[PDB]
Amino acid sequence: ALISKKRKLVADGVFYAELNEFFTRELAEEGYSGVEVRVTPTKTEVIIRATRTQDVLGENGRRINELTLLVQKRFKYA
Amino acid sequence: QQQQIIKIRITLTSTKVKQLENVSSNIVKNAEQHNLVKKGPVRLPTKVLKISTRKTPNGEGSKTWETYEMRIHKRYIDLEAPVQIVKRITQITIEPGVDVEVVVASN
Amino acid sequence: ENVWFSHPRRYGKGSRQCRVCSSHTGLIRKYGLNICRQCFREKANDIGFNKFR
Amino acid sequence: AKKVELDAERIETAEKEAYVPATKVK
Amino acid sequence: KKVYTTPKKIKHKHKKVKLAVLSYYKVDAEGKVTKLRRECSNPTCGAGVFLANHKDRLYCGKCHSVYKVNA
Amino acid sequence: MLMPKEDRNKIHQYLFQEGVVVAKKDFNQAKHEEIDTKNLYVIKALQSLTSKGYVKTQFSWQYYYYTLTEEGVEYLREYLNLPEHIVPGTYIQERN
RNA sequence: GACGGAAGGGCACCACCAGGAGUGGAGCCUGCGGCUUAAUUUGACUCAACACGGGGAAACUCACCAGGUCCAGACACAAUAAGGAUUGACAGAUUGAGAGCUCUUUCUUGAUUUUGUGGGUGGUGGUGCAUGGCCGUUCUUAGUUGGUGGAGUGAUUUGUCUGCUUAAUUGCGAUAACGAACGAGACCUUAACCUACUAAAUAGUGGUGCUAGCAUUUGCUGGUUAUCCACUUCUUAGAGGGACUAUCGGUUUCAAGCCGAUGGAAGUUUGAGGCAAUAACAGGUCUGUGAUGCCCUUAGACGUUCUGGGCCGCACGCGCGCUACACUGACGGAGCCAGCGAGUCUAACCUUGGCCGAGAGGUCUUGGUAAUCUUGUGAAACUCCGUCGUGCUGGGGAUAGAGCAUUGUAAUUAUUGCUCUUCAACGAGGAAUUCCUAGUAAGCGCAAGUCAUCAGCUUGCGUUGAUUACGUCCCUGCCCUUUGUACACA
Ligand SMILES: [Mg+2]
Ligand SMILES: [Mg+2]
Ligand SMILES: [Mg+2]
Ligand SMILES: [Mg+2]
Ligand SMILES: [Mg+2]
Ligand SMILES: [Mg+2]
Ligand SMILES: [Mg+2]
Ligand SMILES: [Mg+2]
Ligand SMILES: [Mg+2]
Ligand SMILES: [Mg+2]
Ligand SMILES: [Mg+2]
Ligand SMILES: [Mg+2]
Ligand SMILES: [Mg+2]
Ligand SMILES: [Mg+2]
Ligand SMILES: [Mg+2]
Ligand SMILES: [Mg+2]
Ligand SMILES: [Mg+2]
Ligand SMILES: [Mg+2]
Ligand SMILES: [Mg+2]
Ligand SMILES: [Mg+2]
Ligand SMILES: [Mg+2]
Ligand SMILES: [Mg+2]
Ligand SMILES: [Mg+2]
Ligand SMILES: [Mg+2]
Ligand SMILES: [Mg+2]
Ligand SMILES: [Mg+2]
Ligand SMILES: [Mg+2]
Ligand SMILES: [Mg+2]
Ligand SMILES: [Mg+2]
Ligand SMILES: [Zn+2]
Ligand SMILES: [Zn+2]
Repeated sequence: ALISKKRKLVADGVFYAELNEFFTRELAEEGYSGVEVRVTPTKTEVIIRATRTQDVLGENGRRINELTLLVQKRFKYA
Repeated sequence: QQQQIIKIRITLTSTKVKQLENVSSNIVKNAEQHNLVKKGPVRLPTKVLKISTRKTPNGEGSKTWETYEMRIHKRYIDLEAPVQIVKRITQITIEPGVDVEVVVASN
Repeated sequence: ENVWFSHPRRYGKGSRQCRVCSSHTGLIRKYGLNICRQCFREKANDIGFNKFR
Repeated sequence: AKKVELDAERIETAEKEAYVPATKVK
Repeated sequence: KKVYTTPKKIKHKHKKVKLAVLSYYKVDAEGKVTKLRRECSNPTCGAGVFLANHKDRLYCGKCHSVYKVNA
Repeated sequence: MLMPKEDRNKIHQYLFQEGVVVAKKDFNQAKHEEIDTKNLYVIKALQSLTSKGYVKTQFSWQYYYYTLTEEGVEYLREYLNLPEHIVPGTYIQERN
């Protein structure tokens, strides 16, 4: 925490960009089409916009469980 | 049996003046809708983040420069309320891309 | 275990790269955004730097 | 489904008799 | 470019000499085993590692370097 | 690559329970986040794991992302000798 | 269609006119050539290469050169091999080196490596004349196209035009065309106008306490991050409003329009930009990219790291600049006024204040993640009173000696700063040549980018603030028709 607002809002923008890249590369055969990130109390949300979501899910939730873990382990989310 | 005053300070910062202002004004009519006492949303001078750069990856050509900007709008609305509303008002009125900040303590 | 393989990268162009492409050359460092100018332009929109004037 | 939860399987198979230790002469 | 300057005498790697390992465990009289090559006193070396015998030198090889024992 | 099996286990183990590894593209880091080894041992171990199948790799902004695969699942099942149907990143946690 | 060293029309301060301020001369700064060199890494050479690659390089950067290491050579097979495939090292020698690099000596390690072939892997290696993408140029331009109809067997043409007007294929008008779309306009952003709307202890006013100084006659001039009250003119930014070249008048096919006058915050597209069709270039960029084809290389490496040097090298040619030649001035006191900005978390950015120091600086503290603190950024030109007096003078500040300090692991080829000294060329610059029409030109600083340290650069910013046009096609450049073609890879 304890950032500047200028540094904050720019930092979030970069955050969007790095995120949108990693999906663009990892969800190409799924018709990935962009994201938005919702920052709430107790949670940060990420809504994948792909045309073939049944492959983004994976067998009762395997693939998104990996993608979260991926996004998790990198940006240091608890 | 609860609910004393706290003298809250809700700061709103964002670069989307339509969603920022919607969250900003809906708050002001979700507080005098139910008779608090306050100081209306205070607009801080919008700051502008400039970035001036040549377009060319290389060096050839006339020296075309190009400057991007990113505008930051930061509001604050001061509320005197109990714990029941402020916690009702922090969960709701979330907006993707409008950073709500709630501080207390006139000290 | 090899005390023969590194030298101070604490400052200057050798310490920093572009967080996208890893180049040290022509880094935009303003606002801690630390991206080279060639990568910035292909990301400026998604970062939230847009063109008004 | 596909149980035993490896993260804790080393904690259930954490029973002893899988080592040996003795040394220290001269 | 300017290929191949090279004044002569290329350099060699290490070899790691064969040295068919220790019978340096002298038994005396069937089968009193007298255990040549005194071992090492550092708790990271559980006395199974021995000390190399150079001149003015008892060296613990298991410590990649550490702890010159002098006798 | 050259490394003691001691460090090989920390990777091979951690890849099995967590199912996914991340690693910044900077050798000389000398200590992975979340693992007990040099960064270099991680990247080249997964690269070895990847080139015989067993895991995919993604790069995207100087950070490898490694995805343990189905055919990989049995290999390190052997290497960790854990029994068939032990685990993976393949658990729906409680109710989430 | 494209092209012409034919004809007729335009348009523009990257064209002239009318001028301004200069450059070209000088000292230095900085780039490019050249030469030099172990190497002085490299791309680019008319406008469209030459303070350009954000290119201000002490290490790093880094590509270059003199040398030293490492494999981070995935995976398949094969060989080797548990009687040991391989790994590592103390001291010495060695070495720039406290590199087990190699070597002596002899422990250590346990199938991770080794050797080989195949396959790959990195590479600021080549190829921008193999590509993507981006960018620059034509373009300070105005062009592109379909529907219904008309002409032609057809490719096509007409629409899309003599003229007029416009910044504009902008329109008026003429008219086998009528009526539309892309592009121009619209749109968007910013700078200007609101005593009207909503308020604000992070903005500020008037009142009042509480309080100081001078006059006293009630006054005048201040202090007091909450002692209170009220307001929103000033500042801030939301929502609106406002302009449409309005009214009137000259001119004109009395058409689009144009010119003057009044009013108006604003009437040069309101000013300044952002966006920007179809098309072309062998324009630039493989040295921004984990964008990429192919070629090369791949362990005495063109991989990479480490040590040191080099990119700064100096008979000289060219380009961008800085500072000047003084009296509209230097200098010394005094007055003393902006705007765009930035600023430190798992950290040492922006710094007030108090001391110490001539100075640079140092030291003790402190406010600030910021309209809150730095900051009223008390900036500079400038304005005021003095000294000097036309003399290379006190103009000028090159070169150079000597000392002190800061940044950094490091300052030698002197990063920067300060002090004393030294006191060059330059007496307004040949042929040439650049930029510009109003808050513009020029003068003047400042913030930001780069940045540990270094701006004589750049992107923006405000401050002081003119002269002369308000025209034309003569010079140059480009568009447009007409016209010729045996060109169409034009
Ligand atoms: Mg304003
Ligand atoms: Mg003239
Ligand atoms: Mg002249
Ligand atoms: Mg070339
Ligand atoms: Mg070097
Ligand atoms: Mg090494
Ligand atoms: Mg091989
Ligand atoms: Mg081969
Ligand atoms: Mg490459
Ligand atoms: Mg080309
Ligand atoms: Mg190209
Ligand atoms: Mg003009
Ligand atoms: Mg017909
Ligand atoms: Mg025509
Ligand atoms: Mg007002
Ligand atoms: Mg008037
Ligand atoms: Mg070419
Ligand atoms: Mg490229
Ligand atoms: Mg150079
Ligand atoms: Mg002087
Ligand atoms: Mg003066
Ligand atoms: Mg002193
Ligand atoms: Mg503090
Ligand atoms: Mg003199
Ligand atoms: Mg003159
Ligand atoms: Mg600076
Ligand atoms: Mg420069
Ligand atoms: Mg004109
Ligand atoms: Mg013809
Ligand atoms: Zn980059
Ligand atoms: Zn030992």
